[PDB]
Amino acid sequence: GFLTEVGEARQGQQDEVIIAVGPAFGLAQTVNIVGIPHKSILREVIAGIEEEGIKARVIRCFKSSDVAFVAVEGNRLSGSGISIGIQSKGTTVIHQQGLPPLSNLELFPQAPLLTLETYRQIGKNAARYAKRESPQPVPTLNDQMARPKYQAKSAILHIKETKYVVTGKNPQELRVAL
Amino acid sequence: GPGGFLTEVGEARQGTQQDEVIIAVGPAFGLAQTVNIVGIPHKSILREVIAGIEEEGIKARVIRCFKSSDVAFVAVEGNRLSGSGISIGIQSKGTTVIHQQGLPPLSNLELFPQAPLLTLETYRQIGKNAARYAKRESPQPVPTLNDQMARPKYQAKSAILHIKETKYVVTGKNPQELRVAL
Amino acid sequence: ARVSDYPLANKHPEWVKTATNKTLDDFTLENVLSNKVTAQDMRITPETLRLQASIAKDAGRDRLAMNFERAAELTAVPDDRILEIYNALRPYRSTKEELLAIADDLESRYQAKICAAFVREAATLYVERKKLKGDD
Amino acid sequence: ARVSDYPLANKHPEWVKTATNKTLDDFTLENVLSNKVTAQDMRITPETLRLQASIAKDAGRDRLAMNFERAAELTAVPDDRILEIYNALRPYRSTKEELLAIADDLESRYQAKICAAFVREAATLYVERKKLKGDD
Amino acid sequence: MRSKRFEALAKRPVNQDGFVKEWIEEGFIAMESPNDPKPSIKIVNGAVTELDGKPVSDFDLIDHFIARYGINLNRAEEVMAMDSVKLANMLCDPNVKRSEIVPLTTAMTPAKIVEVVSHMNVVEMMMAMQKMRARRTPSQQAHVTNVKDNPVQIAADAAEGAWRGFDEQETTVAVARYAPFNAIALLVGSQVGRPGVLTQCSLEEATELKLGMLGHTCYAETISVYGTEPVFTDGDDTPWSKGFLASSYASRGLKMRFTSGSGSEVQMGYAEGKSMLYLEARCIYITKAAGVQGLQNGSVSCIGVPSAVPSGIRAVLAENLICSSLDLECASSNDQTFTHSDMRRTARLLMQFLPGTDFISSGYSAVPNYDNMFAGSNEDAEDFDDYNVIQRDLKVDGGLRPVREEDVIAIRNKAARALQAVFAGMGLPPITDEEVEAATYAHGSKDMPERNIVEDIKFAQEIINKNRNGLEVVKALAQGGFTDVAQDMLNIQKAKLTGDYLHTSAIIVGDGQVLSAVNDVNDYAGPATGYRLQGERWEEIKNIPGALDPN
Amino acid sequence: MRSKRFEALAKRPVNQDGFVKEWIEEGFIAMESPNDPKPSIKIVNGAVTELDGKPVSDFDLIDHFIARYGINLNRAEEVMAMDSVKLANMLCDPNVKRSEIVPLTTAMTPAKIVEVVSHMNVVEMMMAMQKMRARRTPSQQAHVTNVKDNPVQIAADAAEGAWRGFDEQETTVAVARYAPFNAIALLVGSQVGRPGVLTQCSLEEATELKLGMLGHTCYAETISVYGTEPVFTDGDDTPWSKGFLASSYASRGLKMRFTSGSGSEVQMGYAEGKSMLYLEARCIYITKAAGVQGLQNGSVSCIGVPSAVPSGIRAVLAENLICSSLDLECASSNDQTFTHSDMRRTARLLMQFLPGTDFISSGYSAVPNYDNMFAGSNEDAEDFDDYNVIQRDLKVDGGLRPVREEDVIAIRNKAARALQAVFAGMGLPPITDEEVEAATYAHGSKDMPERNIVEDIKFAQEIINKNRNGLEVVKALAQGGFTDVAQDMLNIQKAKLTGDYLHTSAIIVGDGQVLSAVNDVNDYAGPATGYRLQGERWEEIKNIPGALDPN
Ligand code: B12
Ligand code: B12
Ligand SMILES: C[C@H]1O[C@@H](n2cnc3c(N)ncnc32)[C@H](O)[C@@H]1O
Ligand SMILES: C[C@H]1O[C@@H](n2cnc3c(N)ncnc32)[C@H](O)[C@@H]1O
Ligand SMILES: [Ca+2]
Ligand SMILES: [Ca+2]
Ligand SMILES: [Cl-]
Ligand SMILES: [Cl-]
Ligand SMILES: [Cl-]
Ligand SMILES: [Cl-]
Ligand SMILES: [Cl-]
Ligand SMILES: [Cl-]
Ligand SMILES: [K+]
Ligand SMILES: [K+]
Ligand SMILES: [K+]
Ligand SMILES: [K+]
Repeated sequence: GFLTEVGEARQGQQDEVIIAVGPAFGLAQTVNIVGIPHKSILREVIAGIEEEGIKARVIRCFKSSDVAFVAVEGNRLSGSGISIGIQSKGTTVIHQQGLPPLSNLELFPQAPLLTLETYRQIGKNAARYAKRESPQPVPTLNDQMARPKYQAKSAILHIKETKYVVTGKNPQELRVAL
Repeated sequence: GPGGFLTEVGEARQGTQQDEVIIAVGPAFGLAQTVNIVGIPHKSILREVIAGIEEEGIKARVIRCFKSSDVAFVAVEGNRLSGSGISIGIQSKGTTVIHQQGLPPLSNLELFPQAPLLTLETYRQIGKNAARYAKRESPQPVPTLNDQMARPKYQAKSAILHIKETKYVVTGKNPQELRVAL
Repeated sequence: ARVSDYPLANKHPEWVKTATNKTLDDFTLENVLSNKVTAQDMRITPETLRLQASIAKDAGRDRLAMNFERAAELTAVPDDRILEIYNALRPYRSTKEELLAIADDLESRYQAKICAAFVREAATLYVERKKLKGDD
Repeated sequence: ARVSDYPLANKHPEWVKTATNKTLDDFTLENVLSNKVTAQDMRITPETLRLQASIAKDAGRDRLAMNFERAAELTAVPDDRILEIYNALRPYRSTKEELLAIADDLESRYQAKICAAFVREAATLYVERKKLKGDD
Repeated sequence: MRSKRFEALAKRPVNQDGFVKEWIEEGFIAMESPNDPKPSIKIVNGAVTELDGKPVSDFDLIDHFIARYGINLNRAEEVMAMDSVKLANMLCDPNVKRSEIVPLTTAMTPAKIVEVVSHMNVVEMMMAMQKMRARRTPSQQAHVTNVKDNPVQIAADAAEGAWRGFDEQETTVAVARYAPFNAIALLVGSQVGRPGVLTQCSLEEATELKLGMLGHTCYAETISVYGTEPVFTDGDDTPWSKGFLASSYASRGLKMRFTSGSGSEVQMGYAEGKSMLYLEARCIYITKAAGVQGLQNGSVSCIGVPSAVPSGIRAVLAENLICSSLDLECASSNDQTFTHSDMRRTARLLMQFLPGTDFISSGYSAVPNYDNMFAGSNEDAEDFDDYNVIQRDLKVDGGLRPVREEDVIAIRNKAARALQAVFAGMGLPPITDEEVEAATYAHGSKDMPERNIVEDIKFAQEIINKNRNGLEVVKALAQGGFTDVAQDMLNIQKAKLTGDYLHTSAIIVGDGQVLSAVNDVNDYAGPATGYRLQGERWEEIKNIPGALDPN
Repeated sequence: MRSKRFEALAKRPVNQDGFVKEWIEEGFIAMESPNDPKPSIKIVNGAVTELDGKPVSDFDLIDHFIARYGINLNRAEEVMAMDSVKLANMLCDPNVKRSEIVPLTTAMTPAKIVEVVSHMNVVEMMMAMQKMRARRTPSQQAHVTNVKDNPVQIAADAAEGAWRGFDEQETTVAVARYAPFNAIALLVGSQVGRPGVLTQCSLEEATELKLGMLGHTCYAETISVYGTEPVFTDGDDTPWSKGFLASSYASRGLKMRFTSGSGSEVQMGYAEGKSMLYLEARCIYITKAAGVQGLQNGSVSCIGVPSAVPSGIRAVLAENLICSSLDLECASSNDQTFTHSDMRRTARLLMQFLPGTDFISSGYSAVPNYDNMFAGSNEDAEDFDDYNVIQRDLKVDGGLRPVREEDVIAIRNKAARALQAVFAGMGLPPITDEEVEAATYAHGSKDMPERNIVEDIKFAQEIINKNRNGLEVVKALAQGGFTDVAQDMLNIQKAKLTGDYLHTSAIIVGDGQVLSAVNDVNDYAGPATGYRLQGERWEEIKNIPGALDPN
């Protein structure tokens, strides 16, 4: 229990990145698909953002469990237009207001490969996008056996995440424990 | 033919003394082929088989067989003539059998059915064991060599070499005793 | 046209004109380099699509021909507008009134009657199945 | 017998006796331990094999039936003589006369008429195809 | 005390795979599910009032689309009354013509055709597929990607793949902004290796259509449809938006197919309690209803879902068979990793390779799988020699051929030089001679110099923002020492004016000859009829490396 | 400069395989050779005067045997007059019954039926094979061997193999004098694993018959026939000596089949310029003519010969199909190594595994291949988990099942203890408790203590020389506390008294019940008919290790 709601998320001011997490993040699931704690994931993403002198603002999204739509509702509220969407199982996207929902600036589509170092670098890159810089994209991680090992598990975790969707409910700003 | 080291010296006669082993080679051995399937020279194979027989206090006699290129039947012609009833059949491609008078032709005492795995050390031990059978011992069999990829690597090559060996069959021709140039 | 008339490129290259009345033989490297033909010239016509729909029907593929008939209507719609209409049909993008306006525009401006009915049909069903703006 | 009579062990066990007129229920563990039955007793009969031949015929397998008929005759030949005759038929083992003597002995001792004819048939063809002793 | 036998088995790659017990409530069951609806149809005044047990008042968008556009209503009641066992018998009977079956299947409901094929084992399904495949000649499609989005490498790998026999090739992006470079490289390299190879760049739907409008692709395939309404919604479409998209591509003279595949609805969280095969049948009928000529299916990217459960690989063949039986071109997957086991992935491939489909694989990886940006294919570049050997062993045309190293080096080198000339002519970040050399001899991106990715993606997005079109590429080739490649690129663009390759199963072979199900109609009628591997094509397949001349 | 792509491919296992270009003059061609004879038959006074273009005056022993005994002359004019394409169509047509085809195929000449099947692709051949297979239920056969002829290990491996589902199991010898021990160990272990499993010991022919006469085997299979006269001669038989041997086995109540297989005549140096498939057809007709009920073929031990040349693996399926079409039980090989490639050997296996044959494999290695004394099988003990996974993937009954480690340990231990009791009871060189433990947990002979081989083969040959028979084994089990195993051994011997298991395709299942083509006739008639994997057998196949419960 390291995430608490502090009310409905409002529009951002321009020196912030929104981390938008899925509806079960830190609740019914507390680790990602390979056991990395959600508390550590957020710790590193926030620290990467703040290392760049940018503010981190965390919200929970409810209208869809899909990480693209989670990130989209984050980028519409973000004062920089930049958001990071994260699912419980760990899939992550850096999104930008004005892009089609299923486009993005960077995508991390194999959650089993992400390390806490990757998550910190994702926050660092998002904050640089918020500053209108052109950072080197986080290097591509690709494992041809990631789906063989984890796709069934990914589907099952996502089925469970999906139970926490609430149609019509706007995002809620979250407080992260110290 | 290059690499010749075997001279036919007349029709092989049946031995009477029990202290010999006949090495019966196929009709192309040392002639159209001078190495076995993995390139071990026929001269070196024969050298080691002979040395293994002789180091057991048994005489080694070499014959060439013509009526069939099949190594069992080559060996059978040898065991008929061997004074000990023990023979070793060797095909050009290297396949080897220790045979004994009275056994069915396609039976044997020991069989070496994957020529690609035989080393010069194996061939010497084959000669030793054959002489020990001639001495009416029951020697420890030569340890089994078996490679599940030997046929994938070499069976087609073995068939081609054997097709070539069979061209040297001569119907009705009795085995010839060989003088070995070693 | 029949199956025996297909493919046009190999059987009847002269049947093929572009939206600007250029022919296949007009598209040479020399004409590209001199800008005698440009990208504006290089676009399939509704007449070509309707000839291919005729071949599709002769091949027993009535639904493919219907697709080609919708495509024939849509050749008159500019690239940017094609993208606008596609996006408006995606979930939660549009109000019902916006979809009906797109349908009216298709019909009255581009005479894309089949496509207009298609969009009106979507509008009605997006109400029932709650895929309009504000339904998420 | 027909295929509806098969398997004999289920449909008609009493049709099966052994060479020494034992029945299937004679072969209990205790009868083996007490030597009440022995290996001599445990041998299929020509009667059983001829029944199975008739079943093979009914199943449309005439050649299988003919094999079973030869086998019926051979039940009467001792193990070591079976081996001698098999070996005599292998290439270059026998003279023509030796095969013909085997045939005549098959008949005189064992009334194995079909098998004797089989051996004489081989002997004739072994002359033509040069598979007799001395032909190698 | 362990059994050493079981310790040996525990180490086997197959025991790293993901297997699950069936989970009916969430759709984790491949086919033949008790929650699946019984086939039915009711029609009143020419309109469907009931579809597979569901009344029209309960129809979702998928039901409406299929009921209004996807079923021939004039024979639907007659065909619904037919015995599904007899229909399955007709499917694999060599003496029931393909043209006798299509009027029946196009009158079936989704549950009905699923009931038909579920009576079949995989041998019967393969026997039927070789008949129902629309194009007489089988073909093959490759992936051309790498983890750096390196365009020089994409051009070289694409030339090699075209030279090995692939008639379609597909790229996609690690970083979405790279896409125009990936697409242009794929198109240039493909035309160098064999003029006529069709190319696609798989992206978000609006992005991919715009890239095609600018002329940097030949077709689109990953035009996705889905078998439940909430999954379709998270896919950011409806049947009406995807049907409009389909006609939009055709209105630009661009070939396209849809993509579906068993297990997507489980993976995306809403299977509505239905089996994978039933939901996939809904996707196949959406494709038919939209008037789309073809479909990529056979689980595709969700293959870890049906493969986890019983009869999942059989279900994958079944969904390919439904596709072809409904007279759609079938690009039959075999494009995505699901197992650590070579034995297991070969069994999965053979279901389509043995009978032949329009594209036996819809994405054989023409790069080593570490570079495959679809997260790995069921076959990759290190399998090329095995694939050719199995073609020769079985006398099966799998669409590929043995090739000579010297020829591949020369064609990769020409493709890299051609792309270098394009980048120079278009004022794009330079391709150096070192990069050309590296791309010539590379196995994958491990063998490539690092590029400035930040600069590349800036210039790549400028291609979009400034609407730089395909004729700029033709001009750059024509003015940079490659008038031959320029002509081949112009010829590929000219194929978009005729509508020919919009038809079912269309590819472009030989001297610009369009080959589709229209002029290469499958006429299978049993042994010694229909497509047979023979003639010069069989000589090509026999000539594998290492065959010693024994005489 | 080398391409790194080609450097990677050159290291692939498949490029260690032996491939050759066709050599027609020496028969190094799998099928469809220009030198193969055209079909013909002339019949005068009820006797054949010409067979496939050869006059009776040119007949060799094989022609004479086939012409006199191997062709159903009662339908010969009708089938010779029928078009071979139509006949091939009938083979794979699901609605032409097996019972309608057999009178015609058995009336074909060897060249005729070769011509028929050569019109077919492998999909058509599989479609036909699922119908022409004589027994409705498919089965499976395993090898049980090791490089030491270690009898304790043979008994344990045999028990495990029987437990996994094999209905026949086969041993052979590194040292021929060991054979009685190998055979007894195999028989005891098989009956411990599943009472009714049939066992054979493959030897020189006169040796193997004598061993069966003494009661230490259940059947014989490697009763070899050959397709040219000079090769048959170096095989030390004629058609008449092998026909006499066949009847000799039946006269002792012993089930037997012949063995043949494409490529033997090339391997043994005399193909008479004919294709492998034509010579193999001659072997199949020799088997038919002898009245032998079944045949092991599909190249078998000579698989490196057809696999080297084009269409060799297709020819292997063709020769299996010819066997079943001639109404012979087909034990369809998949028992011998031909490739370093897992992909390649899986493709070769699926040809028989997918439709099913009487024995899908006639020698799956139930030991790791290093211990396989047939020089390696196409599958071995380390493939057991893959084999079960593919059964589940495809819903195909491959004859085997998942098993629990604890059950296998217990059954291997009981087998080892039972053989220990046999050896003590019969006064054979002791099996120590250490050896019993070792055999219980072994993967292969690397895990076994060394035995005194010289002492073992002394006592093994005394079993032959003193005619120690199977009832001694029964007695030793009964006196050593294995009354149950003794009873099961006695029941196997009783099966030699009834003749029931001499019939086509017979195995012994359940509680001593014979299951053959006579009482389990294949009745295939298309989808949803004939053998189907379902019910409890399907539940067994689904229950693979590692299938997690998702919720
Ligand atoms: C499986 C897969 C899918 C599946 C499942 C998607 C889902 N939401 O469940 C299907 C086929 C349905 C699909 C669809 C799309 N995909 Co996709 N997909 C993959 C693939 C091949 C493998 C991922 C995987 O199995 N990872 C292993 C598991 C264990 O890790 P995971 O973190 O749990 O994986 C999840 C993510 O990959 C996520 N995901 C998959 N695709 C996409 C796309 C986007 C934009 C996002 C945000 C997330 C996402 O779904 C997986 C399961 O939840 C990757 C290729 C790759 N390089 O990874 C492409 C890939 C990620 N997809 C991509 C694209 C373009 C799409 C689409 C936008 C295409 C379209 N026609 O609309 C859609 C997006 C739909 C959606 N709502 O997400 C591109 C992304 C390019 C980029 N740099 O932005 C990739 C790289 C390649 C491709 N062209 O398919 N995809
Ligand atoms: C291929 C093979 C055959 C082939 C080819 C034989 C030939 N002459 O061409 C076929 C199937 C025809 C065959 C038949 C027989 N074989 Co074999 N055969 C094998 C096998 C499976 C593989 C050998 C191989 O490929 N080696 C790789 C190649 C590259 O090396 P190679 O030296 O060139 O191989 C040659 C020898 O193996 C030789 N050969 C094969 N079998 C036999 C048997 C005998 C007695 C002899 C002398 C030689 C011989 O033929 C091969 C090709 O030239 C071995 C198993 C093993 N453990 O090796 C059994 C094996 C050697 N054969 C065996 C037997 C029993 C026989 C037969 C007597 C069976 C019978 N029913 O009559 C016959 C003998 C026929 C003959 N004239 O040789 C036993 C020997 C047991 C023993 N310790 O004595 C083995 C161990 C196992 C078995 N049961 O099959 N065999
Ligand atoms: C690889 C591309 O193919 C499409 N794709 C792949 N697999 C499926 C499936 N099962 N369902 C729908 N679309 C799919 C997606 O568009 C993805 O991005
Ligand atoms: C393994 C055993 O099976 C028999 N065997 C194996 N392959 C063949 C073949 N192609 N032809 C004839 N007999 C064969 C031999 O008897 C061998 O010893
Ligand atoms: Ca694809
Ligand atoms: Ca066998
Ligand atoms: Cl239609
Ligand atoms: Cl018959
Ligand atoms: Cl289950
Ligand atoms: Cl089935
Ligand atoms: Cl060739
Ligand atoms: Cl064919
Ligand atoms: K797309
Ligand atoms: K689907
Ligand atoms: K034998
Ligand atoms: K043969």
